[PDB]
Amino acid sequence: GVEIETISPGDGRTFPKKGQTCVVHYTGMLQNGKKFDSSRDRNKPFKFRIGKQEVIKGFEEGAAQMSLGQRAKLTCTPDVAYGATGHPGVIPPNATLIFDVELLNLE
Amino acid sequence: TLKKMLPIGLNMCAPTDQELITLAKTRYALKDTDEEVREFLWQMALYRGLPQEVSAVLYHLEQ
Amino acid sequence: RLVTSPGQHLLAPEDVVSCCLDLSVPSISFRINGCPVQGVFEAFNLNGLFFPVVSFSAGVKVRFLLGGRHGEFKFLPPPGYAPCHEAVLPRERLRLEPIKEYRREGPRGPHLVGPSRCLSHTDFVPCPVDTVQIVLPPHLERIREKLAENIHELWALTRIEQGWTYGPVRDDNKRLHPCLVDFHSLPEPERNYNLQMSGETLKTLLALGCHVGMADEKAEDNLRKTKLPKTYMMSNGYKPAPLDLSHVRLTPAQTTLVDRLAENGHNVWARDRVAQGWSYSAVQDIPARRNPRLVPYRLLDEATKRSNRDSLCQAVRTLLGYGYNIERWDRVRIFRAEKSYAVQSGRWYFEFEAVTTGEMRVGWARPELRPDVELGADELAYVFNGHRGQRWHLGSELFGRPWQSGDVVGCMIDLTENTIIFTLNGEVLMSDSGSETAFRDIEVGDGFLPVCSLGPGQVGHLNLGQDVSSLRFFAICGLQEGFEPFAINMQRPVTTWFSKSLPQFEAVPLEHPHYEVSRVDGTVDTPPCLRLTHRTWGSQNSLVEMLFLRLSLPVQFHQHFRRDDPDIILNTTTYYYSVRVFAGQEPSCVWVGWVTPDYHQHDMNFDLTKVRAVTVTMGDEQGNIHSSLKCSNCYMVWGGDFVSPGQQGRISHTDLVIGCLVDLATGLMTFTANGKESNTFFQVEPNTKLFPAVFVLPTHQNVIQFELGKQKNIMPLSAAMFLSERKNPAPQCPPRLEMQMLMPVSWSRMPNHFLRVETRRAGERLGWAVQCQEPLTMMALHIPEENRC
Amino acid sequence: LLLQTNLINYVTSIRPNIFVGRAEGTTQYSKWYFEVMVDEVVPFLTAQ
Repeated sequence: GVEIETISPGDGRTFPKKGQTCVVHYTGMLQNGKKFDSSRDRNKPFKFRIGKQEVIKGFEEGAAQMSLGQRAKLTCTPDVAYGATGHPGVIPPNATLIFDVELLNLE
Repeated sequence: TLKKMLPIGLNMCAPTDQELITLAKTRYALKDTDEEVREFLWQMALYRGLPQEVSAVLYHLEQ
Repeated sequence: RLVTSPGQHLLAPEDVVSCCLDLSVPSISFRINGCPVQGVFEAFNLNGLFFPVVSFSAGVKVRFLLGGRHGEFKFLPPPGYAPCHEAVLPRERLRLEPIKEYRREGPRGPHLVGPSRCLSHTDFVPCPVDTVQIVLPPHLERIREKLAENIHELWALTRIEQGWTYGPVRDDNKRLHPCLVDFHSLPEPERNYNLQMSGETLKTLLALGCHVGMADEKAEDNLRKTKLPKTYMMSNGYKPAPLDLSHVRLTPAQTTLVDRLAENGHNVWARDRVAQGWSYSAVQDIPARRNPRLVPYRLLDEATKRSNRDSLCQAVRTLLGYGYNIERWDRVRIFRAEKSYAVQSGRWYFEFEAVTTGEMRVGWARPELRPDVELGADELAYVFNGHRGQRWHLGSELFGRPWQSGDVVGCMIDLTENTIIFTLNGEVLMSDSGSETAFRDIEVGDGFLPVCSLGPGQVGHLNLGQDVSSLRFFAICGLQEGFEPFAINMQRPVTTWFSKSLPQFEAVPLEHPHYEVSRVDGTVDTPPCLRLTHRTWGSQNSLVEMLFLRLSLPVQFHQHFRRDDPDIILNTTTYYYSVRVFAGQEPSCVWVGWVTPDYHQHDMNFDLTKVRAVTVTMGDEQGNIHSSLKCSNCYMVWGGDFVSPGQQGRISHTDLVIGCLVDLATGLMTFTANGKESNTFFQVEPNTKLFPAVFVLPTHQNVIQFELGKQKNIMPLSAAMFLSERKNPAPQCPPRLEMQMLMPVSWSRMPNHFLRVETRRAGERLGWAVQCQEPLTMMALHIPEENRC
Repeated sequence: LLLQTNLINYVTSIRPNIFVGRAEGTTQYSKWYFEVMVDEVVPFLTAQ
């Protein structure tokens, strides 16, 4: 599955529910320590709807367990993210992913 | 001999006259007389901040 | 490494962090908001001194709390720990400063700073002359008595001047003292103590090498005593009468002996006090046995030194009254202009200001200047030194005159007449011959650049003339001669490079004077090899010193830990490497093994006890420890462990072969010697990079050979370095694999902008304040195989 | 294989002038303690 560790605590009461839209800031790097993506570089928060297979499984499962304003770290195994095919030219096959996620706003 | 005072004379002429200084320096190369040569006719920013005959001296000292 | 704490979060406002250090059994501990954290550092090296430190980027505000009147603690310190403010030295004052800077902000512009002198942990141990066995000569026994008598008279006079009078029992409020009596009337034990002290002044003079002997036999009967008025008379009839030594004058050597006598006494007293368990502290605590003057004599305050010196000087005058006669490598920093600014024609001028008087040098340099050579010692620079008027180019010559604080030196170069001129405060400096130029007949070559060099503790200012009005002596000398400022008509300030003293690994030059590297192909019975040899072993100009060598490409461990027959060898994941030491090279001076990317020690007295190491231990709330990990940056074995017992030196002419084995799937490293196992082994964490390395000290023409061989059922090193050869069991040495050696210094570029940090004393209760607000960013280029930026 | 590039921040360090060590026959004490308080911090002033 996915492992979640808390960096900065959040509200602790509000959680993402069905039909809502999450606005997050994230940064993703490989297990070796090499960065491959960051939404703060583009200076625009990422927005996605939960339950509509818009993103990979691990990102959604990690974001489902976080409260409003929380900042945490997520780890995803290869069978959850891109499997054995990877992302051509970006992610090699059989890679474990590490994300640093902050939840900003809901809907 | 004693030319420690050459900068004092050089300070008298504005930089704009520099093109003149070489020209007359050629006239003395032709052994012309002084009277004929008299008849024959960021640096600025620093110069303005302060409140001919020289060419003969340089020509003579060139030897 | 992650730790467990109640309410884990990154550092946030209103947080308080307390740090505890125990020198005894190296231990560092932390507490956050009073709740302890479950992890400790331990078993680290102890050489050098420790200091607190805080590191940050832009956008923070913090306060230091050190106890006392420099910030009140918010929590009670552990029972045996002392506040930090007690550690201030007597000669210093508390303040906040950066660490090892090379630049500073000044009134008229930036200042360049040289290396800074620092203390060592061996400066806090007193070392006396230990002249115990010494015994006063028989011929000095009379003067021992007379010296003690006069010292008593002088002592009594001082007491009596300060209102002391006689009484049989000491009373410090009424200032009554029983020793205000004739010397001969003191109790025998007090007389004996005084005689012992007089004798030890004499013995310490002798231990300091003084010659003490009678010179004027008439002097004693010509001595007179000081005649004090009756107001100096005690109730017992005693009035002091010290010798009138007003005619005595210490010679310079005698003054020096007085000065030397005192320090030794203070050092021996301090050692005696330390032997009983006392310690230093900025505040006195008698029950705690801490005294504000328990430091070696060098670190004392001037008043205390003079007070201690006064009595010894008095004794010295008294003794003379009786007619006796008594008789690179972070040591310098170099700054220079960038290569793109080299000039090949024209006439140029620039200025240098000396803020301090000391060892500093200034002049012109070639583009290909070297960073590890003293400035001007070779043909690549033309330099003037002001500490002691000298000119440097391929040697030293007398020139000019010494400078003072605030002096300005103007440097001029003329590439039409090929001359260099130095001026001091507008006056042209000339040599003994009276020549105006310092150097002449200089070949243009590639050009010249401004260069300066600063010694330890020096500060200087450089002006290339971006603003003409900023120059002070340009108009006095240089303007009318047709010289121009170096940086005129430039939009941006000139970029500067400086010498950085951080050792780095670099490839061996193909034309090195002393060392030669050879590549040997593999025969039917031998593998390919890399051999090192010495070129000038027997010549007069031979160079012998330690060598730190490594290979160019690393091996990497996996992310997770869990006659050859092909089935075994296709999935072995174990790799082997070998080193051969030839006969004649002493095996006692060779260390073999692996290094990490962050090894930077250029030590000329290397030993296996100099290796950095630490242990990190994690525990539970109940005191049960979960894990303990050891961290280091060098995994090596010493050749002396494999020498034959009772061997008579290098008499035996036999080669030595040492093999290293690594398992990339379990993290285990082992060693073998001459086909025999060894008891040493190492364990490492996943995702680690290692470089093969050898440390050597040459003692023979042929020194060492790297062997990329192969054992049974074990793949060679080439199968681990290159991806295309992952399944090829044939050893090989591609051209990318080469030997590298450690270098002490290099060149580095100075940034254009620096962070602004403001420090001030926040308050007596608030403590000290640090604040940073303005962000800065840079673009970094990263080399992956060396893990460097 | 190819060289990498990125954007990074500058960092700096600050210390007081207190020095402590240990040796044979030294005159210094062995245990020490100090504290630091945090007033303000911006989690993301830049993208890093």
